[PDB]
Amino acid sequence: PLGVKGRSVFAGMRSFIGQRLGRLYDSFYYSQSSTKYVMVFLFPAGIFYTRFRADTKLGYHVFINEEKLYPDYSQNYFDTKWTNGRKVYLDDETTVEQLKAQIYGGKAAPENVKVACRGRVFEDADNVAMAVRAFCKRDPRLLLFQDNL
Amino acid sequence: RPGQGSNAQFQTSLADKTRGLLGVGFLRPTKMASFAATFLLNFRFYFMYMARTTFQAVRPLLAFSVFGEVMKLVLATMSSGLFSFLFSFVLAFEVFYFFLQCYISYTFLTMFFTVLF
Amino acid sequence: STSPGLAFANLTLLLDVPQLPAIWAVNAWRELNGLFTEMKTLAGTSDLLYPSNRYNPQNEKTNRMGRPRKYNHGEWMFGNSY
Amino acid sequence: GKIHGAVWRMKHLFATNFKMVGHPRYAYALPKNPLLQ
Amino acid sequence: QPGVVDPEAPQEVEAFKQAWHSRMGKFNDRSDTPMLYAYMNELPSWEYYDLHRSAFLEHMTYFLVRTGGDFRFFPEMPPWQWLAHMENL
Amino acid sequence: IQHWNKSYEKQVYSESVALNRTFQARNQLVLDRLKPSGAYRLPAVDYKRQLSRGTLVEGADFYLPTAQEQQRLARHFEPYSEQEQEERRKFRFQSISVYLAVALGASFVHDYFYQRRPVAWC
Amino acid sequence: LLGHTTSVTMGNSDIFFLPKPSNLLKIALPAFVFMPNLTIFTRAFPFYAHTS
Ligand SMILES: CCCCCCCCCCCCCCCCCC(=O)OC[C@H](COP(=O)([O-])OCC(O)COP(=O)([O-])OC[C@@H](COC(=O)CCCCCCCCCCCCCCCCC)OC(=O)CCCCCCCCCCCCCCCCC)OC(=O)CCCCCCCCCCCCCCCCC
Ligand SMILES: CCCCCCCCCCCCCCCCCC(=O)OC[C@H](COP(=O)([O-])OCC(O)COP(=O)([O-])OC[C@@H](COC(=O)CCCCCCCCCCCCCCCCC)OC(=O)CCCCCCCCCCCCCCCCC)OC(=O)CCCCCCCCCCCCCCCCC
Ligand SMILES: CCCCCCCCCCCCCCCCCC(=O)OC[C@H](COP(=O)([O-])OCC(O)COP(=O)([O-])OC[C@@H](COC(=O)CCCCCCCCCCCCCCCCC)OC(=O)CCCCCCCCCCCCCCCCC)OC(=O)CCCCCCCCCCCCCCCCC
Ligand SMILES: CCCCCCCCCCCCCCCCCC(=O)OC[C@H](COP(=O)([O-])OCC[N+](C)(C)C)OC(=O)CCCCCCCCCCCCCCCCC
Ligand SMILES: CCCCCCCCCCCCCCCCCC(=O)OC[C@H](COP(=O)([O-])OCC[N+](C)(C)C)OC(=O)CCCCCCCCCCCCCCCCC
Ligand SMILES: CCCCCCCCCCCCCCCCCC(=O)OC[C@H](COP(=O)([O-])OCC[N+](C)(C)C)OC(=O)CCCCCCCCCCCCCCCCC
Ligand SMILES: CCCCCCCCCCCCO[C@@H]1O[C@H](CO)[C@@H](O[C@H]2O[C@H](CO)[C@@H](O)[C@H](O)[C@H]2O)[C@H](O)[C@H]1O
Ligand SMILES: CCCCCCCCCCCCO[C@@H]1O[C@H](CO)[C@@H](O[C@H]2O[C@H](CO)[C@@H](O)[C@H](O)[C@H]2O)[C@H](O)[C@H]1O
Repeated sequence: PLGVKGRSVFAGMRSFIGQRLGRLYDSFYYSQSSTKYVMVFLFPAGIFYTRFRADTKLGYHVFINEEKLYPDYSQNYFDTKWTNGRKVYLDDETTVEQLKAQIYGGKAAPENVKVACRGRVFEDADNVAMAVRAFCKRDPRLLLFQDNL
Repeated sequence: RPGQGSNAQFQTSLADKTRGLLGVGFLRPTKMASFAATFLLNFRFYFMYMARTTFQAVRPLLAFSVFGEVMKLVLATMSSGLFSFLFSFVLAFEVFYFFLQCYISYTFLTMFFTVLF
Repeated sequence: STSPGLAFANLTLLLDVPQLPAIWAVNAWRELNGLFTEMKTLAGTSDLLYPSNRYNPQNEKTNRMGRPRKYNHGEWMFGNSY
Repeated sequence: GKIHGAVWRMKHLFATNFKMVGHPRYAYALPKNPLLQ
Repeated sequence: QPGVVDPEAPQEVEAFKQAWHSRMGKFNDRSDTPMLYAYMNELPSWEYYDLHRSAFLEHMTYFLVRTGGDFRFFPEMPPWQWLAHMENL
Repeated sequence: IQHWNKSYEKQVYSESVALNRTFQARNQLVLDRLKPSGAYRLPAVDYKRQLSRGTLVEGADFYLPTAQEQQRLARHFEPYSEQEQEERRKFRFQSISVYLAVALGASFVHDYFYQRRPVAWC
Repeated sequence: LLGHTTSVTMGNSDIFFLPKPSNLLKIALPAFVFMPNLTIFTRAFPFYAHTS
């Protein structure tokens, strides 16, 4: 005897969802605290953040020409030295000045520092995304150098 | 009451109830970190297994292709009749060796693709 | 259950099925961004908007590539220069 | 092929027995013999 | 099912039962080649009492006295009230 | 030695009392409130407890849904009705004709609708 | 015809037909397992997948 008169398939769906959620809560309650919190919140959250950032934002590999231009990361922890080839995720509204400040930690940067991609110098009042689109399409490798000349 | 004698001993302090709410000796973030580390380290077994599986799967392909290339070099270089008479037996041995490798691969693959449930 | 020969599938599952929620979220976010862009276009814009393009910086004082517009200091009889 | 072999053996081992009218696990359902007593 | 003439034979039935038990054991049991026994910090009742025979005795005597009853009704997991009273005693 | 070890035991038991107090508090505060009702409990019993109860069954990796299908080997006289026999007589062999037709249709679709690739033109 | 040369498409040509004579065979044959059974022991799969 499938179905009952007066009851709706939507009510059945609601009841089934309630059953599933109650069973999930029971199974989460009767579980190890060492594993469940991690496997249910911390790995999903990190995976979600990483995937969303990768599939939504757009990143650039940053290099610096000379060692004397490297920033001072001695104080901040978990990164005590600059490494070239660093992946940096940015927003579509970011400019070259904002990128430079983010690199040098909002501190006094060297003089006549400029950004290039594939040998082509960017203006400081230029959008990084559009400048890359124009000069180095699908090759976002940026280089910070000193323009004395 | 039946259980009042026991429930009278259950009188906690403010600090005790705060510590219980926080879960000091029952959450064990060090245990959680140990579990995470062990779980991430346990990913090496997948790589080991896939390596073994691929090796056992390509073993016959190797026996059939690279030793075949060697035999083909020998055929391309040899002209006389005595050496050819002697090399025919090497070819037959390669046949038998290919069948042996196929048997070994069949055995290891039925071992690696056998599931209880 | 499983076996050594299923290491490929086990790894693929463990590393991919947790990403499906994020993939669906990305798809939903893209849909919402498209909806907002189309609503803005319907409302009206000085310069056009490219729908399927990453970024649209064009305005009355900015080109479609993020640079200032040339010859935009004065006014023109035919209105906008674009 | 497995099914074929199974049926090919069932033929030889059942079709000429006179004792396997069905499977022994279901002999309770057979009528009762009027010759036994 | 196997391609044998009589799969409903007692030999087949007993073989299936033994395979069933061996599989379930190899999967669930605590052994030197464990499948499921892994990442254990909070043990279930059975394994806990099998590893700690001292607690089984105490938790059992308390159950028979606190509630005059048979071992056949021994609870799966004891209450925290009982545990605390045991610790005080 | 003696005194230090006995004091070690005494402080061990002090720590035990502290742990017990916080355990009681944790339970009666959080867990007695978050405890599930039991309506959505697990609808099964462990195989060990079933074996002790004398209730475990191991067999029938398959099943037979309908009683018409369950009682075939017991009927002994009409395992299949007449209509069912007439229907079964239509599948004495596999249909290579249907195989061929379906395979040709699927190949046509898969090749000329789903697997089209560009080709140069000079 | 700059952006119209990659649009000239030709379909594939494979035919998926092979007679299956089973009357010739009387033995079973081995078969692969392609995916792990997630319908059983679903909750423990991440914990026992690395074993054998
Ligand atoms: C943002 C933070 C995110 C973090 C998470 C936050 C929380 C979110 C919710 C959790 C989401 C994760 C879900 C994990 C559940 C599975 C893994 C697990 O650990 O479960 C253990 C957990 C505890 O299990 P246990 O303690 O080991 O034993 C108790 C049994 O489970 C007790 O079993 P039972 O007796 O109560 O009932 C039997 C049970 C059986 O469950 C099981 O035991 C195993 C289930 C199998 C899982 C894998 C199956 C994969 C099958 C392959 C699919 C191939 C399809 C091919 C189709 C071809 C046709 C063209 O039935 C089911 O629930 C399964 C139904 C779905 C199976 C569908 C398979 C196809 C059949 C279609 C049937 C018809 C549709 C249903 C109609 C119902 C009426 C409306 O399992 C459960 O609680 C119930 C099973 C899970 C059911 C699904 C619950 C809803 C999940 C929603 C997912 C949506 C996520 C997306 C969110 C949006 C993001 C943008
Ligand atoms: C536009 C809308 C959307 C598209 C839908 C298009 C239209 C379809 C609508 C849906 C179906 C029709 C609905 C109305 C039916 C109304 C009539 C009716 O009620 O009865 C049916 C109607 C009459 O039924 P009947 O009254 O009971 O009498 C039937 C006859 O007595 C005959 O009975 P029989 O026992 O003698 O069976 C004959 C059988 C004979 O038995 C066999 O099948 C043996 C051969 C099997 C080959 C291996 C099978 C592999 C299956 C893979 C399937 C996926 C492939 C991917 C798909 C694209 C392939 C390119 O031959 C077949 O018919 C099956 C052909 C399977 C396709 C062939 C694929 C190529 C195989 C390649 C093998 C060679 C590999 C090496 C290649 C290298 C060559 C140099 O006949 C049929 O239409 C049969 C249906 C065929 C379906 C396929 C067979 C089932 C196989 C399942 C495979 C897994 C599929 C999973 C499904 C999706 C997941 C849930
Ligand atoms: C021994 C055996 C004897 C055999 C005898 C044979 C001689 C008998 C005569 C028949 C000969 C066979 C003809 C085969 C087709 C023509 C050859 C071919 O395939 O060329 C490739 C060529 C491929 O097109 P393409 O642009 O180069 O690239 C294709 C890519 O997929 C493009 O890539 P894309 O990314 O742009 O994707 C676009 C795609 C997008 O597609 C989709 O997104 C989804 C597709 C729809 C899925 C369903 C969704 C539901 C909505 C549709 C609802 C349809 C059901 C109705 C529902 C009503 C309720 C609302 O759009 C389509 O592909 C549309 C496909 C159109 C299908 C609908 C046409 C009716 C189908 C039924 C015809 C039945 C003929 C039976 C013949 C008898 C055989 C025994 O085909 C076409 O150009 C389109 C075909 C247009 C129909 C022409 C029909 C006339 C020719 C046949 C004459 C007989 C007419 C009989 C009519 C009967 C009433 C229906
Ligand atoms: C869309 C692509 C699907 C392709 C793959 C899936 C297979 C294709 C076949 C359809 C899949 C769904 C089959 C459902 C079968 C269950 C029928 C049934 O009666 O179940 C018992 C329920 C509960 O019934 P009941 O308990 O209320 O009353 C009847 C009680 N008995 C059974 C005792 C008589 O019945 C229903 O109400 C219908 C449920 C099915 C309808 C929903 C489909 C489920 C799939 C979606 C999952 C997500 C749910 C949330 C959706 C929210 C929508 C906004
Ligand atoms: C084409 C694709 C086909 C493939 C199929 C794709 C779909 C199906 C894929 C499923 C396979 C993967 C399933 C793995 C599931 C593992 C996750 C898991 O079980 O968690 C680990 C924990 C581990 O528990 P455990 O550590 O005690 O024991 C695990 C196993 N042993 C004993 C061996 C260690 O599992 C649980 O106990 C809970 C699981 C159910 C809950 C699932 C998460 C949702 C929770 C929501 C409730 C939140 C309540 C919050 C309340 C807070 C206050 C109390
Ligand atoms: C759990 C699953 C386990 C799976 C285990 C898998 C391991 C074994 C896999 C080996 C597969 C090798 C087969 C492909 C190589 C042959 C290609 C071919 O047919 O050439 C065209 C052959 C030879 O053609 P030809 O040489 O006369 O001329 C044309 C050749 N071409 C087209 C290439 C130019 O076609 C035939 O006419 C052959 C007919 C005779 C039968 C030959 C088959 C037997 C020899 C191979 C046995 C290998 C399996 C041994 C298994 C042992 C297990 C105990
Ligand atoms: C319960 C339903 C859940 C369904 C899933 C819904 C999506 C949930 C996540 C939405 C995240 C919203 O948060 C927002 O994300 C987008 C994309 O990263 C960011 O936006 C970023 O990408 C877009 C596209 O260029 C621009 O806004 C800008 O380039 C940049 O800032 C915002 O800075 C951030 O504030
Ligand atoms: C006799 C009638 C039988 C009814 C059959 C009806 C089936 C209709 C289903 C057609 C679905 C085809 O789906 C479509 O396949 C073609 C490949 O050919 C793909 O085609 C794609 O690749 C080709 C080749 O690079 C390019 O033209 C282009 O990049 C793109 O169109 C489409 O991305 C896909 O959307």
